[PDB]
Amino acid sequence: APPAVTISASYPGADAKTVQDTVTQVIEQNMNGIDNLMYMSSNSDSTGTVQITLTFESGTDADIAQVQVQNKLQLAMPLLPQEVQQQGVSVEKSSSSFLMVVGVINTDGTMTQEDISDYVAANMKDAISRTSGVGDVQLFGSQYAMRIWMNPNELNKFQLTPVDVITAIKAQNAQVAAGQLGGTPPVKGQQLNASIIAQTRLTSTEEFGKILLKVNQDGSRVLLRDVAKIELGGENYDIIAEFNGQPASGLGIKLATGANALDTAAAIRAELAKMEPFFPSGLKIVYPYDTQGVFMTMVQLPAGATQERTQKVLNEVTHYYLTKEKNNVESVFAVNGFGFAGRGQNTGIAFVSLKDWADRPGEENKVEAITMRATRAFSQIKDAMVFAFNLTGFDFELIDQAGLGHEKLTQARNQLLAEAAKHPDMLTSVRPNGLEDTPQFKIDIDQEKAQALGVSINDINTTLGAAWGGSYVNDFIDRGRVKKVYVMSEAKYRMLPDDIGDWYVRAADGQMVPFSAFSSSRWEYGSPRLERYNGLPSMEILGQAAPGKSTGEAMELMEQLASKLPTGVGYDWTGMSY
Amino acid sequence: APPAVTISASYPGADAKTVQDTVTQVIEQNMNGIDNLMYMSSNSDSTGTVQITLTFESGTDADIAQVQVQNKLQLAMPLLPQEVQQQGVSVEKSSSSFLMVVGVINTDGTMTQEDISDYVAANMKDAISRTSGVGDVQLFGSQYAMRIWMNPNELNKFQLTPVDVITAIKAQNAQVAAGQLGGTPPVKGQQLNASIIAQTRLTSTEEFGKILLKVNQDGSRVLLRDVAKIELGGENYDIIAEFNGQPASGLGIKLATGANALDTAAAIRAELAKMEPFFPSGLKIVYPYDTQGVFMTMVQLPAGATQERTQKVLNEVTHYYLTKEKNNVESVFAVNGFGFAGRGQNTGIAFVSLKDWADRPGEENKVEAITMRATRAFSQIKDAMVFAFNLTGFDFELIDQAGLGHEKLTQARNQLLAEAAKHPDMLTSVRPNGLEDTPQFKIDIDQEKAQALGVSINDINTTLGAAWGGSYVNDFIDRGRVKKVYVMSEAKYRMLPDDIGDWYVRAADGQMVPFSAFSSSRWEYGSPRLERYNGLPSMEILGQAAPGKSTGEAMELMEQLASKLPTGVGYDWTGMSY
Amino acid sequence: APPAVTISASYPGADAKTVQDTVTQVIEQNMNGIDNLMYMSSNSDSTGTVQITLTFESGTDADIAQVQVQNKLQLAMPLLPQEVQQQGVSVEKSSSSFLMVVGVINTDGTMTQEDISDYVAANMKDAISRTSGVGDVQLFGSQYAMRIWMNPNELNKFQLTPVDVITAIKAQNAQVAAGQLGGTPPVKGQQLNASIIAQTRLTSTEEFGKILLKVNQDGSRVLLRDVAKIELGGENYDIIAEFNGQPASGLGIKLATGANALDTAAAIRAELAKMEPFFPSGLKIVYPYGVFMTMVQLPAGATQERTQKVLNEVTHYYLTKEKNNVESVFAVNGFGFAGRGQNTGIAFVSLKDWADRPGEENKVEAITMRATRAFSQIKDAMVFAFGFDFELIDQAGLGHEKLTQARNQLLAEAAKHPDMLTSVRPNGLEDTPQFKIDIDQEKAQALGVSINDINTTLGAAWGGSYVNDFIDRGRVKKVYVMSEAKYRMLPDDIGDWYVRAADGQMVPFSAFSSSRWEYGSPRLERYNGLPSMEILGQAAPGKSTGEAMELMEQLASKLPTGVGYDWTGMSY
Amino acid sequence: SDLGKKLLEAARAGRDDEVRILMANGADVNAADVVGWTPLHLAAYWGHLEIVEVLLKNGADVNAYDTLGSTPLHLAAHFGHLEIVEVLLKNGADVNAKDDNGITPLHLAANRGHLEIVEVLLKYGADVNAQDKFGKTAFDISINNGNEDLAEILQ
Ligand SMILES: C[C@H]1COc2c(N3CCN(C)CC3)c(F)cc3c(=O)c(C(=O)O)cn1c23
Repeated sequence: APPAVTISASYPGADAKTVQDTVTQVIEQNMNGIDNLMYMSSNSDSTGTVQITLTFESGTDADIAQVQVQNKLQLAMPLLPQEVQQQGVSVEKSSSSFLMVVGVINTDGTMTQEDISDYVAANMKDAISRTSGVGDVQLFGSQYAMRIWMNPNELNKFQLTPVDVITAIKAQNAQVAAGQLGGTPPVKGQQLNASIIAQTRLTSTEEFGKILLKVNQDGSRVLLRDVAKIELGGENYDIIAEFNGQPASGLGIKLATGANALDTAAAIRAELAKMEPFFPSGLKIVYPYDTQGVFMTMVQLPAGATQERTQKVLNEVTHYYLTKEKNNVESVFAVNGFGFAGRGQNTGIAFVSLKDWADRPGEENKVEAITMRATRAFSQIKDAMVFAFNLTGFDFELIDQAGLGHEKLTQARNQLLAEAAKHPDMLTSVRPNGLEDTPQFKIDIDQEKAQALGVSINDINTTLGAAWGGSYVNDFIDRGRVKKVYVMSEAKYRMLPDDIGDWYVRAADGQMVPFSAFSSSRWEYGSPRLERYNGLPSMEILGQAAPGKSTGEAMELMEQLASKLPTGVGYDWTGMSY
Repeated sequence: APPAVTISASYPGADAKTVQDTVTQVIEQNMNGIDNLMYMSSNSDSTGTVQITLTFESGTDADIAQVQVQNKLQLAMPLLPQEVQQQGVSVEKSSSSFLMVVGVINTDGTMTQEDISDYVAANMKDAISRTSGVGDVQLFGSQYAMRIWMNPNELNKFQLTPVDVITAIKAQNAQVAAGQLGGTPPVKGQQLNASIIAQTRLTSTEEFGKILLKVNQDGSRVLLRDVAKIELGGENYDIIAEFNGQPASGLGIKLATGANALDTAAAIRAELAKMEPFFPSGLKIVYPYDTQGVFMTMVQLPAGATQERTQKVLNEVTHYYLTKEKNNVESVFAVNGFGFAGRGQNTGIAFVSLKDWADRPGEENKVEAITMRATRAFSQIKDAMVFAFNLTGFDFELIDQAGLGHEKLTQARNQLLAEAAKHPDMLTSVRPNGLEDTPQFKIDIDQEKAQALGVSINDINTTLGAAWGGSYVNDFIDRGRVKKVYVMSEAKYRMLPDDIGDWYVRAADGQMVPFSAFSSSRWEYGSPRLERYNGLPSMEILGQAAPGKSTGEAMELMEQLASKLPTGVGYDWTGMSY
Repeated sequence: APPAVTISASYPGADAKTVQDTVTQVIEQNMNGIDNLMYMSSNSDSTGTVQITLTFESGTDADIAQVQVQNKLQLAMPLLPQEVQQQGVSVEKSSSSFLMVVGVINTDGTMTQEDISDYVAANMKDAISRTSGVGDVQLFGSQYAMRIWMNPNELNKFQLTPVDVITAIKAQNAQVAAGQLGGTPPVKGQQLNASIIAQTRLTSTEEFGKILLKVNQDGSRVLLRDVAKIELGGENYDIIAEFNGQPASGLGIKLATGANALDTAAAIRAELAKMEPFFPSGLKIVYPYGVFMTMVQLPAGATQERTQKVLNEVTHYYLTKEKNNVESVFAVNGFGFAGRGQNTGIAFVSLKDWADRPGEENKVEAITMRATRAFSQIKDAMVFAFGFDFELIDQAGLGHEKLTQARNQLLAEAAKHPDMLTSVRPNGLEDTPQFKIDIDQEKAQALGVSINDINTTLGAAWGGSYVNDFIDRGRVKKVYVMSEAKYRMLPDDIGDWYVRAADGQMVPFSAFSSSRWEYGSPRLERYNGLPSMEILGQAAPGKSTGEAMELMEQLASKLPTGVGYDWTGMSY
Repeated sequence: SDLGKKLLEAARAGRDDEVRILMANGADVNAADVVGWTPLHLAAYWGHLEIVEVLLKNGADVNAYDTLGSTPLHLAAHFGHLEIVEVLLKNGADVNAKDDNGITPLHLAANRGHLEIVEVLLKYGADVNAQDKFGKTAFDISINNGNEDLAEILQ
């Protein structure tokens, strides 16, 4: 196991290339002068997420490795966009596998999936994250935020725009340093000394609805609730969890590099015991995964597959264990939106815990046989890569070494994949590891029409970005905890391309201008996940050697096939082939 | 002893809750990925200060712990407010006690307490800071800052607000990068190369005084000295010191964890010798605390106590050693505004130095007996904790486990104290370690009236904050050294509630609007210091066992009455109870 | 050899005092709580560059020091100006050695040093930094930067200022997050989910040239190329590297502690041998450093061009009269030691194998003696081919002007004892003429001209401004806005730069500013946090060093009040 | 001139014996550097009185001005070199010389509070009503600087 350090940033509402060229490349260009560095890979997906992974030689002091990487990241922190820094860039040194999974359900059905997710993040996640030996904690859900769901019809009715909503929230949901009376240095002999308390951060949906946006000239008030629905809601709605079909949430805990698995797992149970007596009624802790006893089932769909389509594949997987393998399976913890290879709408993962070793006599009831039948049952699922494993091949990287561009690296990958198909004697199931380009909406802002109308570019980009992608504004206090405040359009008005024309921006002269008046759009394709290897654009390709022939022969054939690709395309071996 | 790391941040003019809800919680929520962390505690005070103390397991490398905490906070820096960042945060490994104290007095009397403090900061602190094994340097005083003491009556006469003052100071106290003439790339045949010098930072009150704020319609000009008094003064006026009852400043020297005690000390003494030849006339270095021979005297008053009352307790303590133990006490270095625990307008400390051991003969004159007699003499000072000690109960933390709030946690704390008072056969001196709530001045900005008059909220919050709390604008050069510029109201106009209405803010139509038009105020009770333990709101409770019973029974009892506390109130042991 | 740590920062377009009082001091004030620190010294110079060097006790872990130093610096990053944070503040162990210096030229003469440097940055530097056993790598130049060379005459013609050009670039060279169609949470049953793509980074000079600055009230449009010249250039032009008279770039490669030198040297040459098939036509790799150097330093105020003519005469001398011995002459215009600038330079000479250098006249000593004697008669330029360390401290806030007078008092007294002291001289630079311009606030406010508009107009045009990033052939690179050289050379060019007031009228710089000549330092030194001036020297023949040091201590004991001293370097 | 450059650097550094040999060797008394500063300029700027005297005896232009219109009397009045201001005025320096900003030596002395120099300048006929390019006299400088001692000298 080679020690690895991972950098993870987030950019809400950002596409893969926007994330790549404002966050990923900036961080990568400063990742030199780091000792015992073997290679470095990164993913920038349309989730608004970047995950740079830095792998080191065996024996490298993971503590020191983290400091060096973190220390080089500081060179790029001021260069990153403000919206990225506000999410909190993280560097962590952990294994990529899960040590265990802590599940949380509500036996009384008193709490929705969202409610359970927020309680775990607000009352449970931090104490587990600070526990020694815990490298990374993945929440299966998202902490609540103050969600402002804007209505563009009502916003246009009062000559308002998401910019005005954002400005009002920063002004009225503020924490003010107001000073004192009788503060030092005082007039000699002062007796009264009291702190001055001015605006405090709002704490409820009722308070956020009270936020005064404007006073009409006739005297009536237009509040935030008059142009928006205000509710507690998750920071994002991309990770849902189920335990035996019932609503649940949990934390995926990976072990820190070099820590003890038994001692850290025991320290986590001790910390969970400190919070159980103060749970709300109905809440309960369950342990669906503990590291034979267990295995996982990875579900990966094509790019562009929604959370709806992924839930049905997960439903078939959970149905298989609950019906056909019910004599051996105790629980199934299904997670939609989070997967083995990361996080995305088109991925999923099922944690399966078998019943006791004693009540599964016979070899066909053992872990390999159960996973063996499971994958065979999942063989014929359409448009889905569904396999189960307990936990030969090669790891191939196709690099754009002459700045050819993403589209030409795709063709160079297809030409290599086609030539690998004509050699079944040597190469078996050569396929890419990433995602395929999907349709995307390309909108063009006419600078001349914007300037001719008096509509500023910042007003345009803020309106479009906040309504259609969501904008993190500031913080608020929810039951004594600091949480985020997000501003976004109500789902109703950000679903179809015609909804773009329903969004208005106020010009300098005061007239509302519809988004259709200064923009144009067309369909095009673009990557939902851009890969990079050692700083340059890459496309990971994986396969295994044919029956009986060693890996060095398959690698030698792959090297020969790859040298016939167009000029500027190179290659390198990573992971298990390094 | 378990190594501990403390984080220090400050927010000028901010109250306890503002500080906690904007700085403390944000830092605490990012203290994950830290190895070998036992527990975490924090304080957020009405001085505008946070101190988060992270205690690590025994045998932990304090260097690694500090590095890991330093790097985590670096990532959380963009999540903190600009005002806290401009103050600079500190992460320090060190013990709680001082290694030595370097006092500085002025025999000539040409330098007051304020000037002595500025000299030690501007000419001694930084060099002592870089010395071998000195972890924490505490200045008993404040470095000078360019103090702008605004007058609200003059500002209203020229239709100006503190926003205009802060804007003009940033514009006319600037260090401008202006490039070069004949710089690269140059036209060929160029024979001249010279740096362009635009505006340089100001160096004197005279320069700040002629900062042009605005020119009137009749040609007359309004300078900064026409609306304010321009003087040199401390960044803060919180801490002042005295050596044998005469004006003094000094440096509190803490040993960095793991450093040698003596060889450090000699290095401080070595660097001090390099400074003495260039002292002004009258300045002299005295050594009031050198670690038998010395002891300390703690003075703690309840919250809501001013420096005047604290100074009264200090004089009584100083007068005791200088009169009734003059045969034994060589000198007394007393500080007000700084106690052993931390900072506070209600706290103080006195470093007592004895005469040579040989000159005090017998058991009656050694540090043990002298501290016993002193504590006995100070025990009847009313409304003050005064103890004397050189260099065994329990340490209890009451935890808010279910988002109850500060007020509900206070009632639960009082409930546990009342029940512990009914067992004098078991626990005695059951007391909270923190502070009680004090009257504070809640002021509400009416948003509707502010918008009807056309008065910006940020103009209102800046006018209120900068005047009554102070505002760090930018830096200037005082005798070749970078120092701060502070904007604040003159004492006169920020002492009692009626003065709130004396402050005017300019509306969009140029009209001056008094604070009384859009505000309303009331007295209420809030906390001057908010405690947290392991990320959750907490209240430290101290105590000990009754005569002739082991703390185990004592501890066991405390656990039992904590069980009868209201729903959502937890508990935890810390300190030497852990 | 005592370990050391170097903090390097950059403030583009800043004068020496500007960098010291906004960067150097703030960092020095935060160097507290660092273990095993012997002393600290720093430079702040003409070019907006500071290098704070903290040297540590012998036996101190250089890695622990580097981490301890950078942690305290990073926590002080919010206290430095935004322009300094953008350029990056590096903290690298000054464990100097340079395993080898690799040069890159092109035989066809079809590439500028800017063109070559960009290739090395994009195609070589990273793959070299990844080869077995290499440490830090410094490139002789920079990658491409989108250079906007403004013209104030056309800018004034359309009532535009550099502020408008910077505003336009940030608006029209932006990578904006725009969200999704049918994104979570959706209306249940939604089928369409596509990412919204709005503005992307510009990628070419053509796309920057079509940035819309404004449209007149008649139909005409004015674009960025209408008021500026666009080109792919370098980020700064303070260095001009040459190899045998040809434009050059390359890498300086240091070895990572614990690795082997013969190993890594062969691993680098093998990694370079693989790249040659991928080189454009004519790109060759040289190894410019049986070697020696030649220093070039012109009077104060000399230009980069005048330093080049002297460096060309030096390169010519070695390639002509020493053609039997000299193999290569790598000339660096703008870099020397004790100070970088337009009036300084250095030349690195590589000679043929000693096995083919028969005769004592062909040994390096006889080559430098001959070179130094021929360079003796170079008009208005010092050119040499090829003790104790004293620091005079400002101990009572006296100032630079008085600390110079105290230095001259010690230097004069030291010349009174040539029997014990010889070659007592300052190591730093002398005060040079500088162009002080005074903004009149009353006239600016009377005319309605914003102070920020003034200081940005002046600074961006005359010093350059790093606006934002762009994508050049798939790589993130910088965008710089600056005046075309023709309009930022001489004081009369100031009157050509116009700022726009609130009422819309263009106000020239001459209307609200005054200018004078004065003297200031192009390189301010500091020792242990206080202003300093380094003084070198040596004992006279027949005298021990400690004999000379005590006389210096005696002479320093009579300097004006508030002036102290310390021993550093090899005298510590 | 090669000698003129050695004279400028010697006058800049206050080397009176090197300046004397350069004068006897025929160096240009009025050699100017790139900014337009003569040896009298730098000796007046750096307060080298006898270098100012030796230069004037050998025919130095007392009223030479640089590329921005500043005379040696300007620099001497600006930097508190009282004795040099007197010998310049005695050798016929223009007391009312203006630079390109219309700024007179009286303005420079008033700006820095060189009161002794202000009296010597007005004794030699300095126009106290002299305005610069912004219309500010030496009296306006005293009011803006808050220098009351100067404000009563000018009355
Ligand atoms: C920063 C300095 C470091 O020293 C340099 C060299 N060395 C001289 C011989 N040894 C002392 C080894 C180091 C060198 F050969 C070339 C260059 C060079 O081209 C260069 C540049 O910016 O273009 C800058 N530098 C160089």
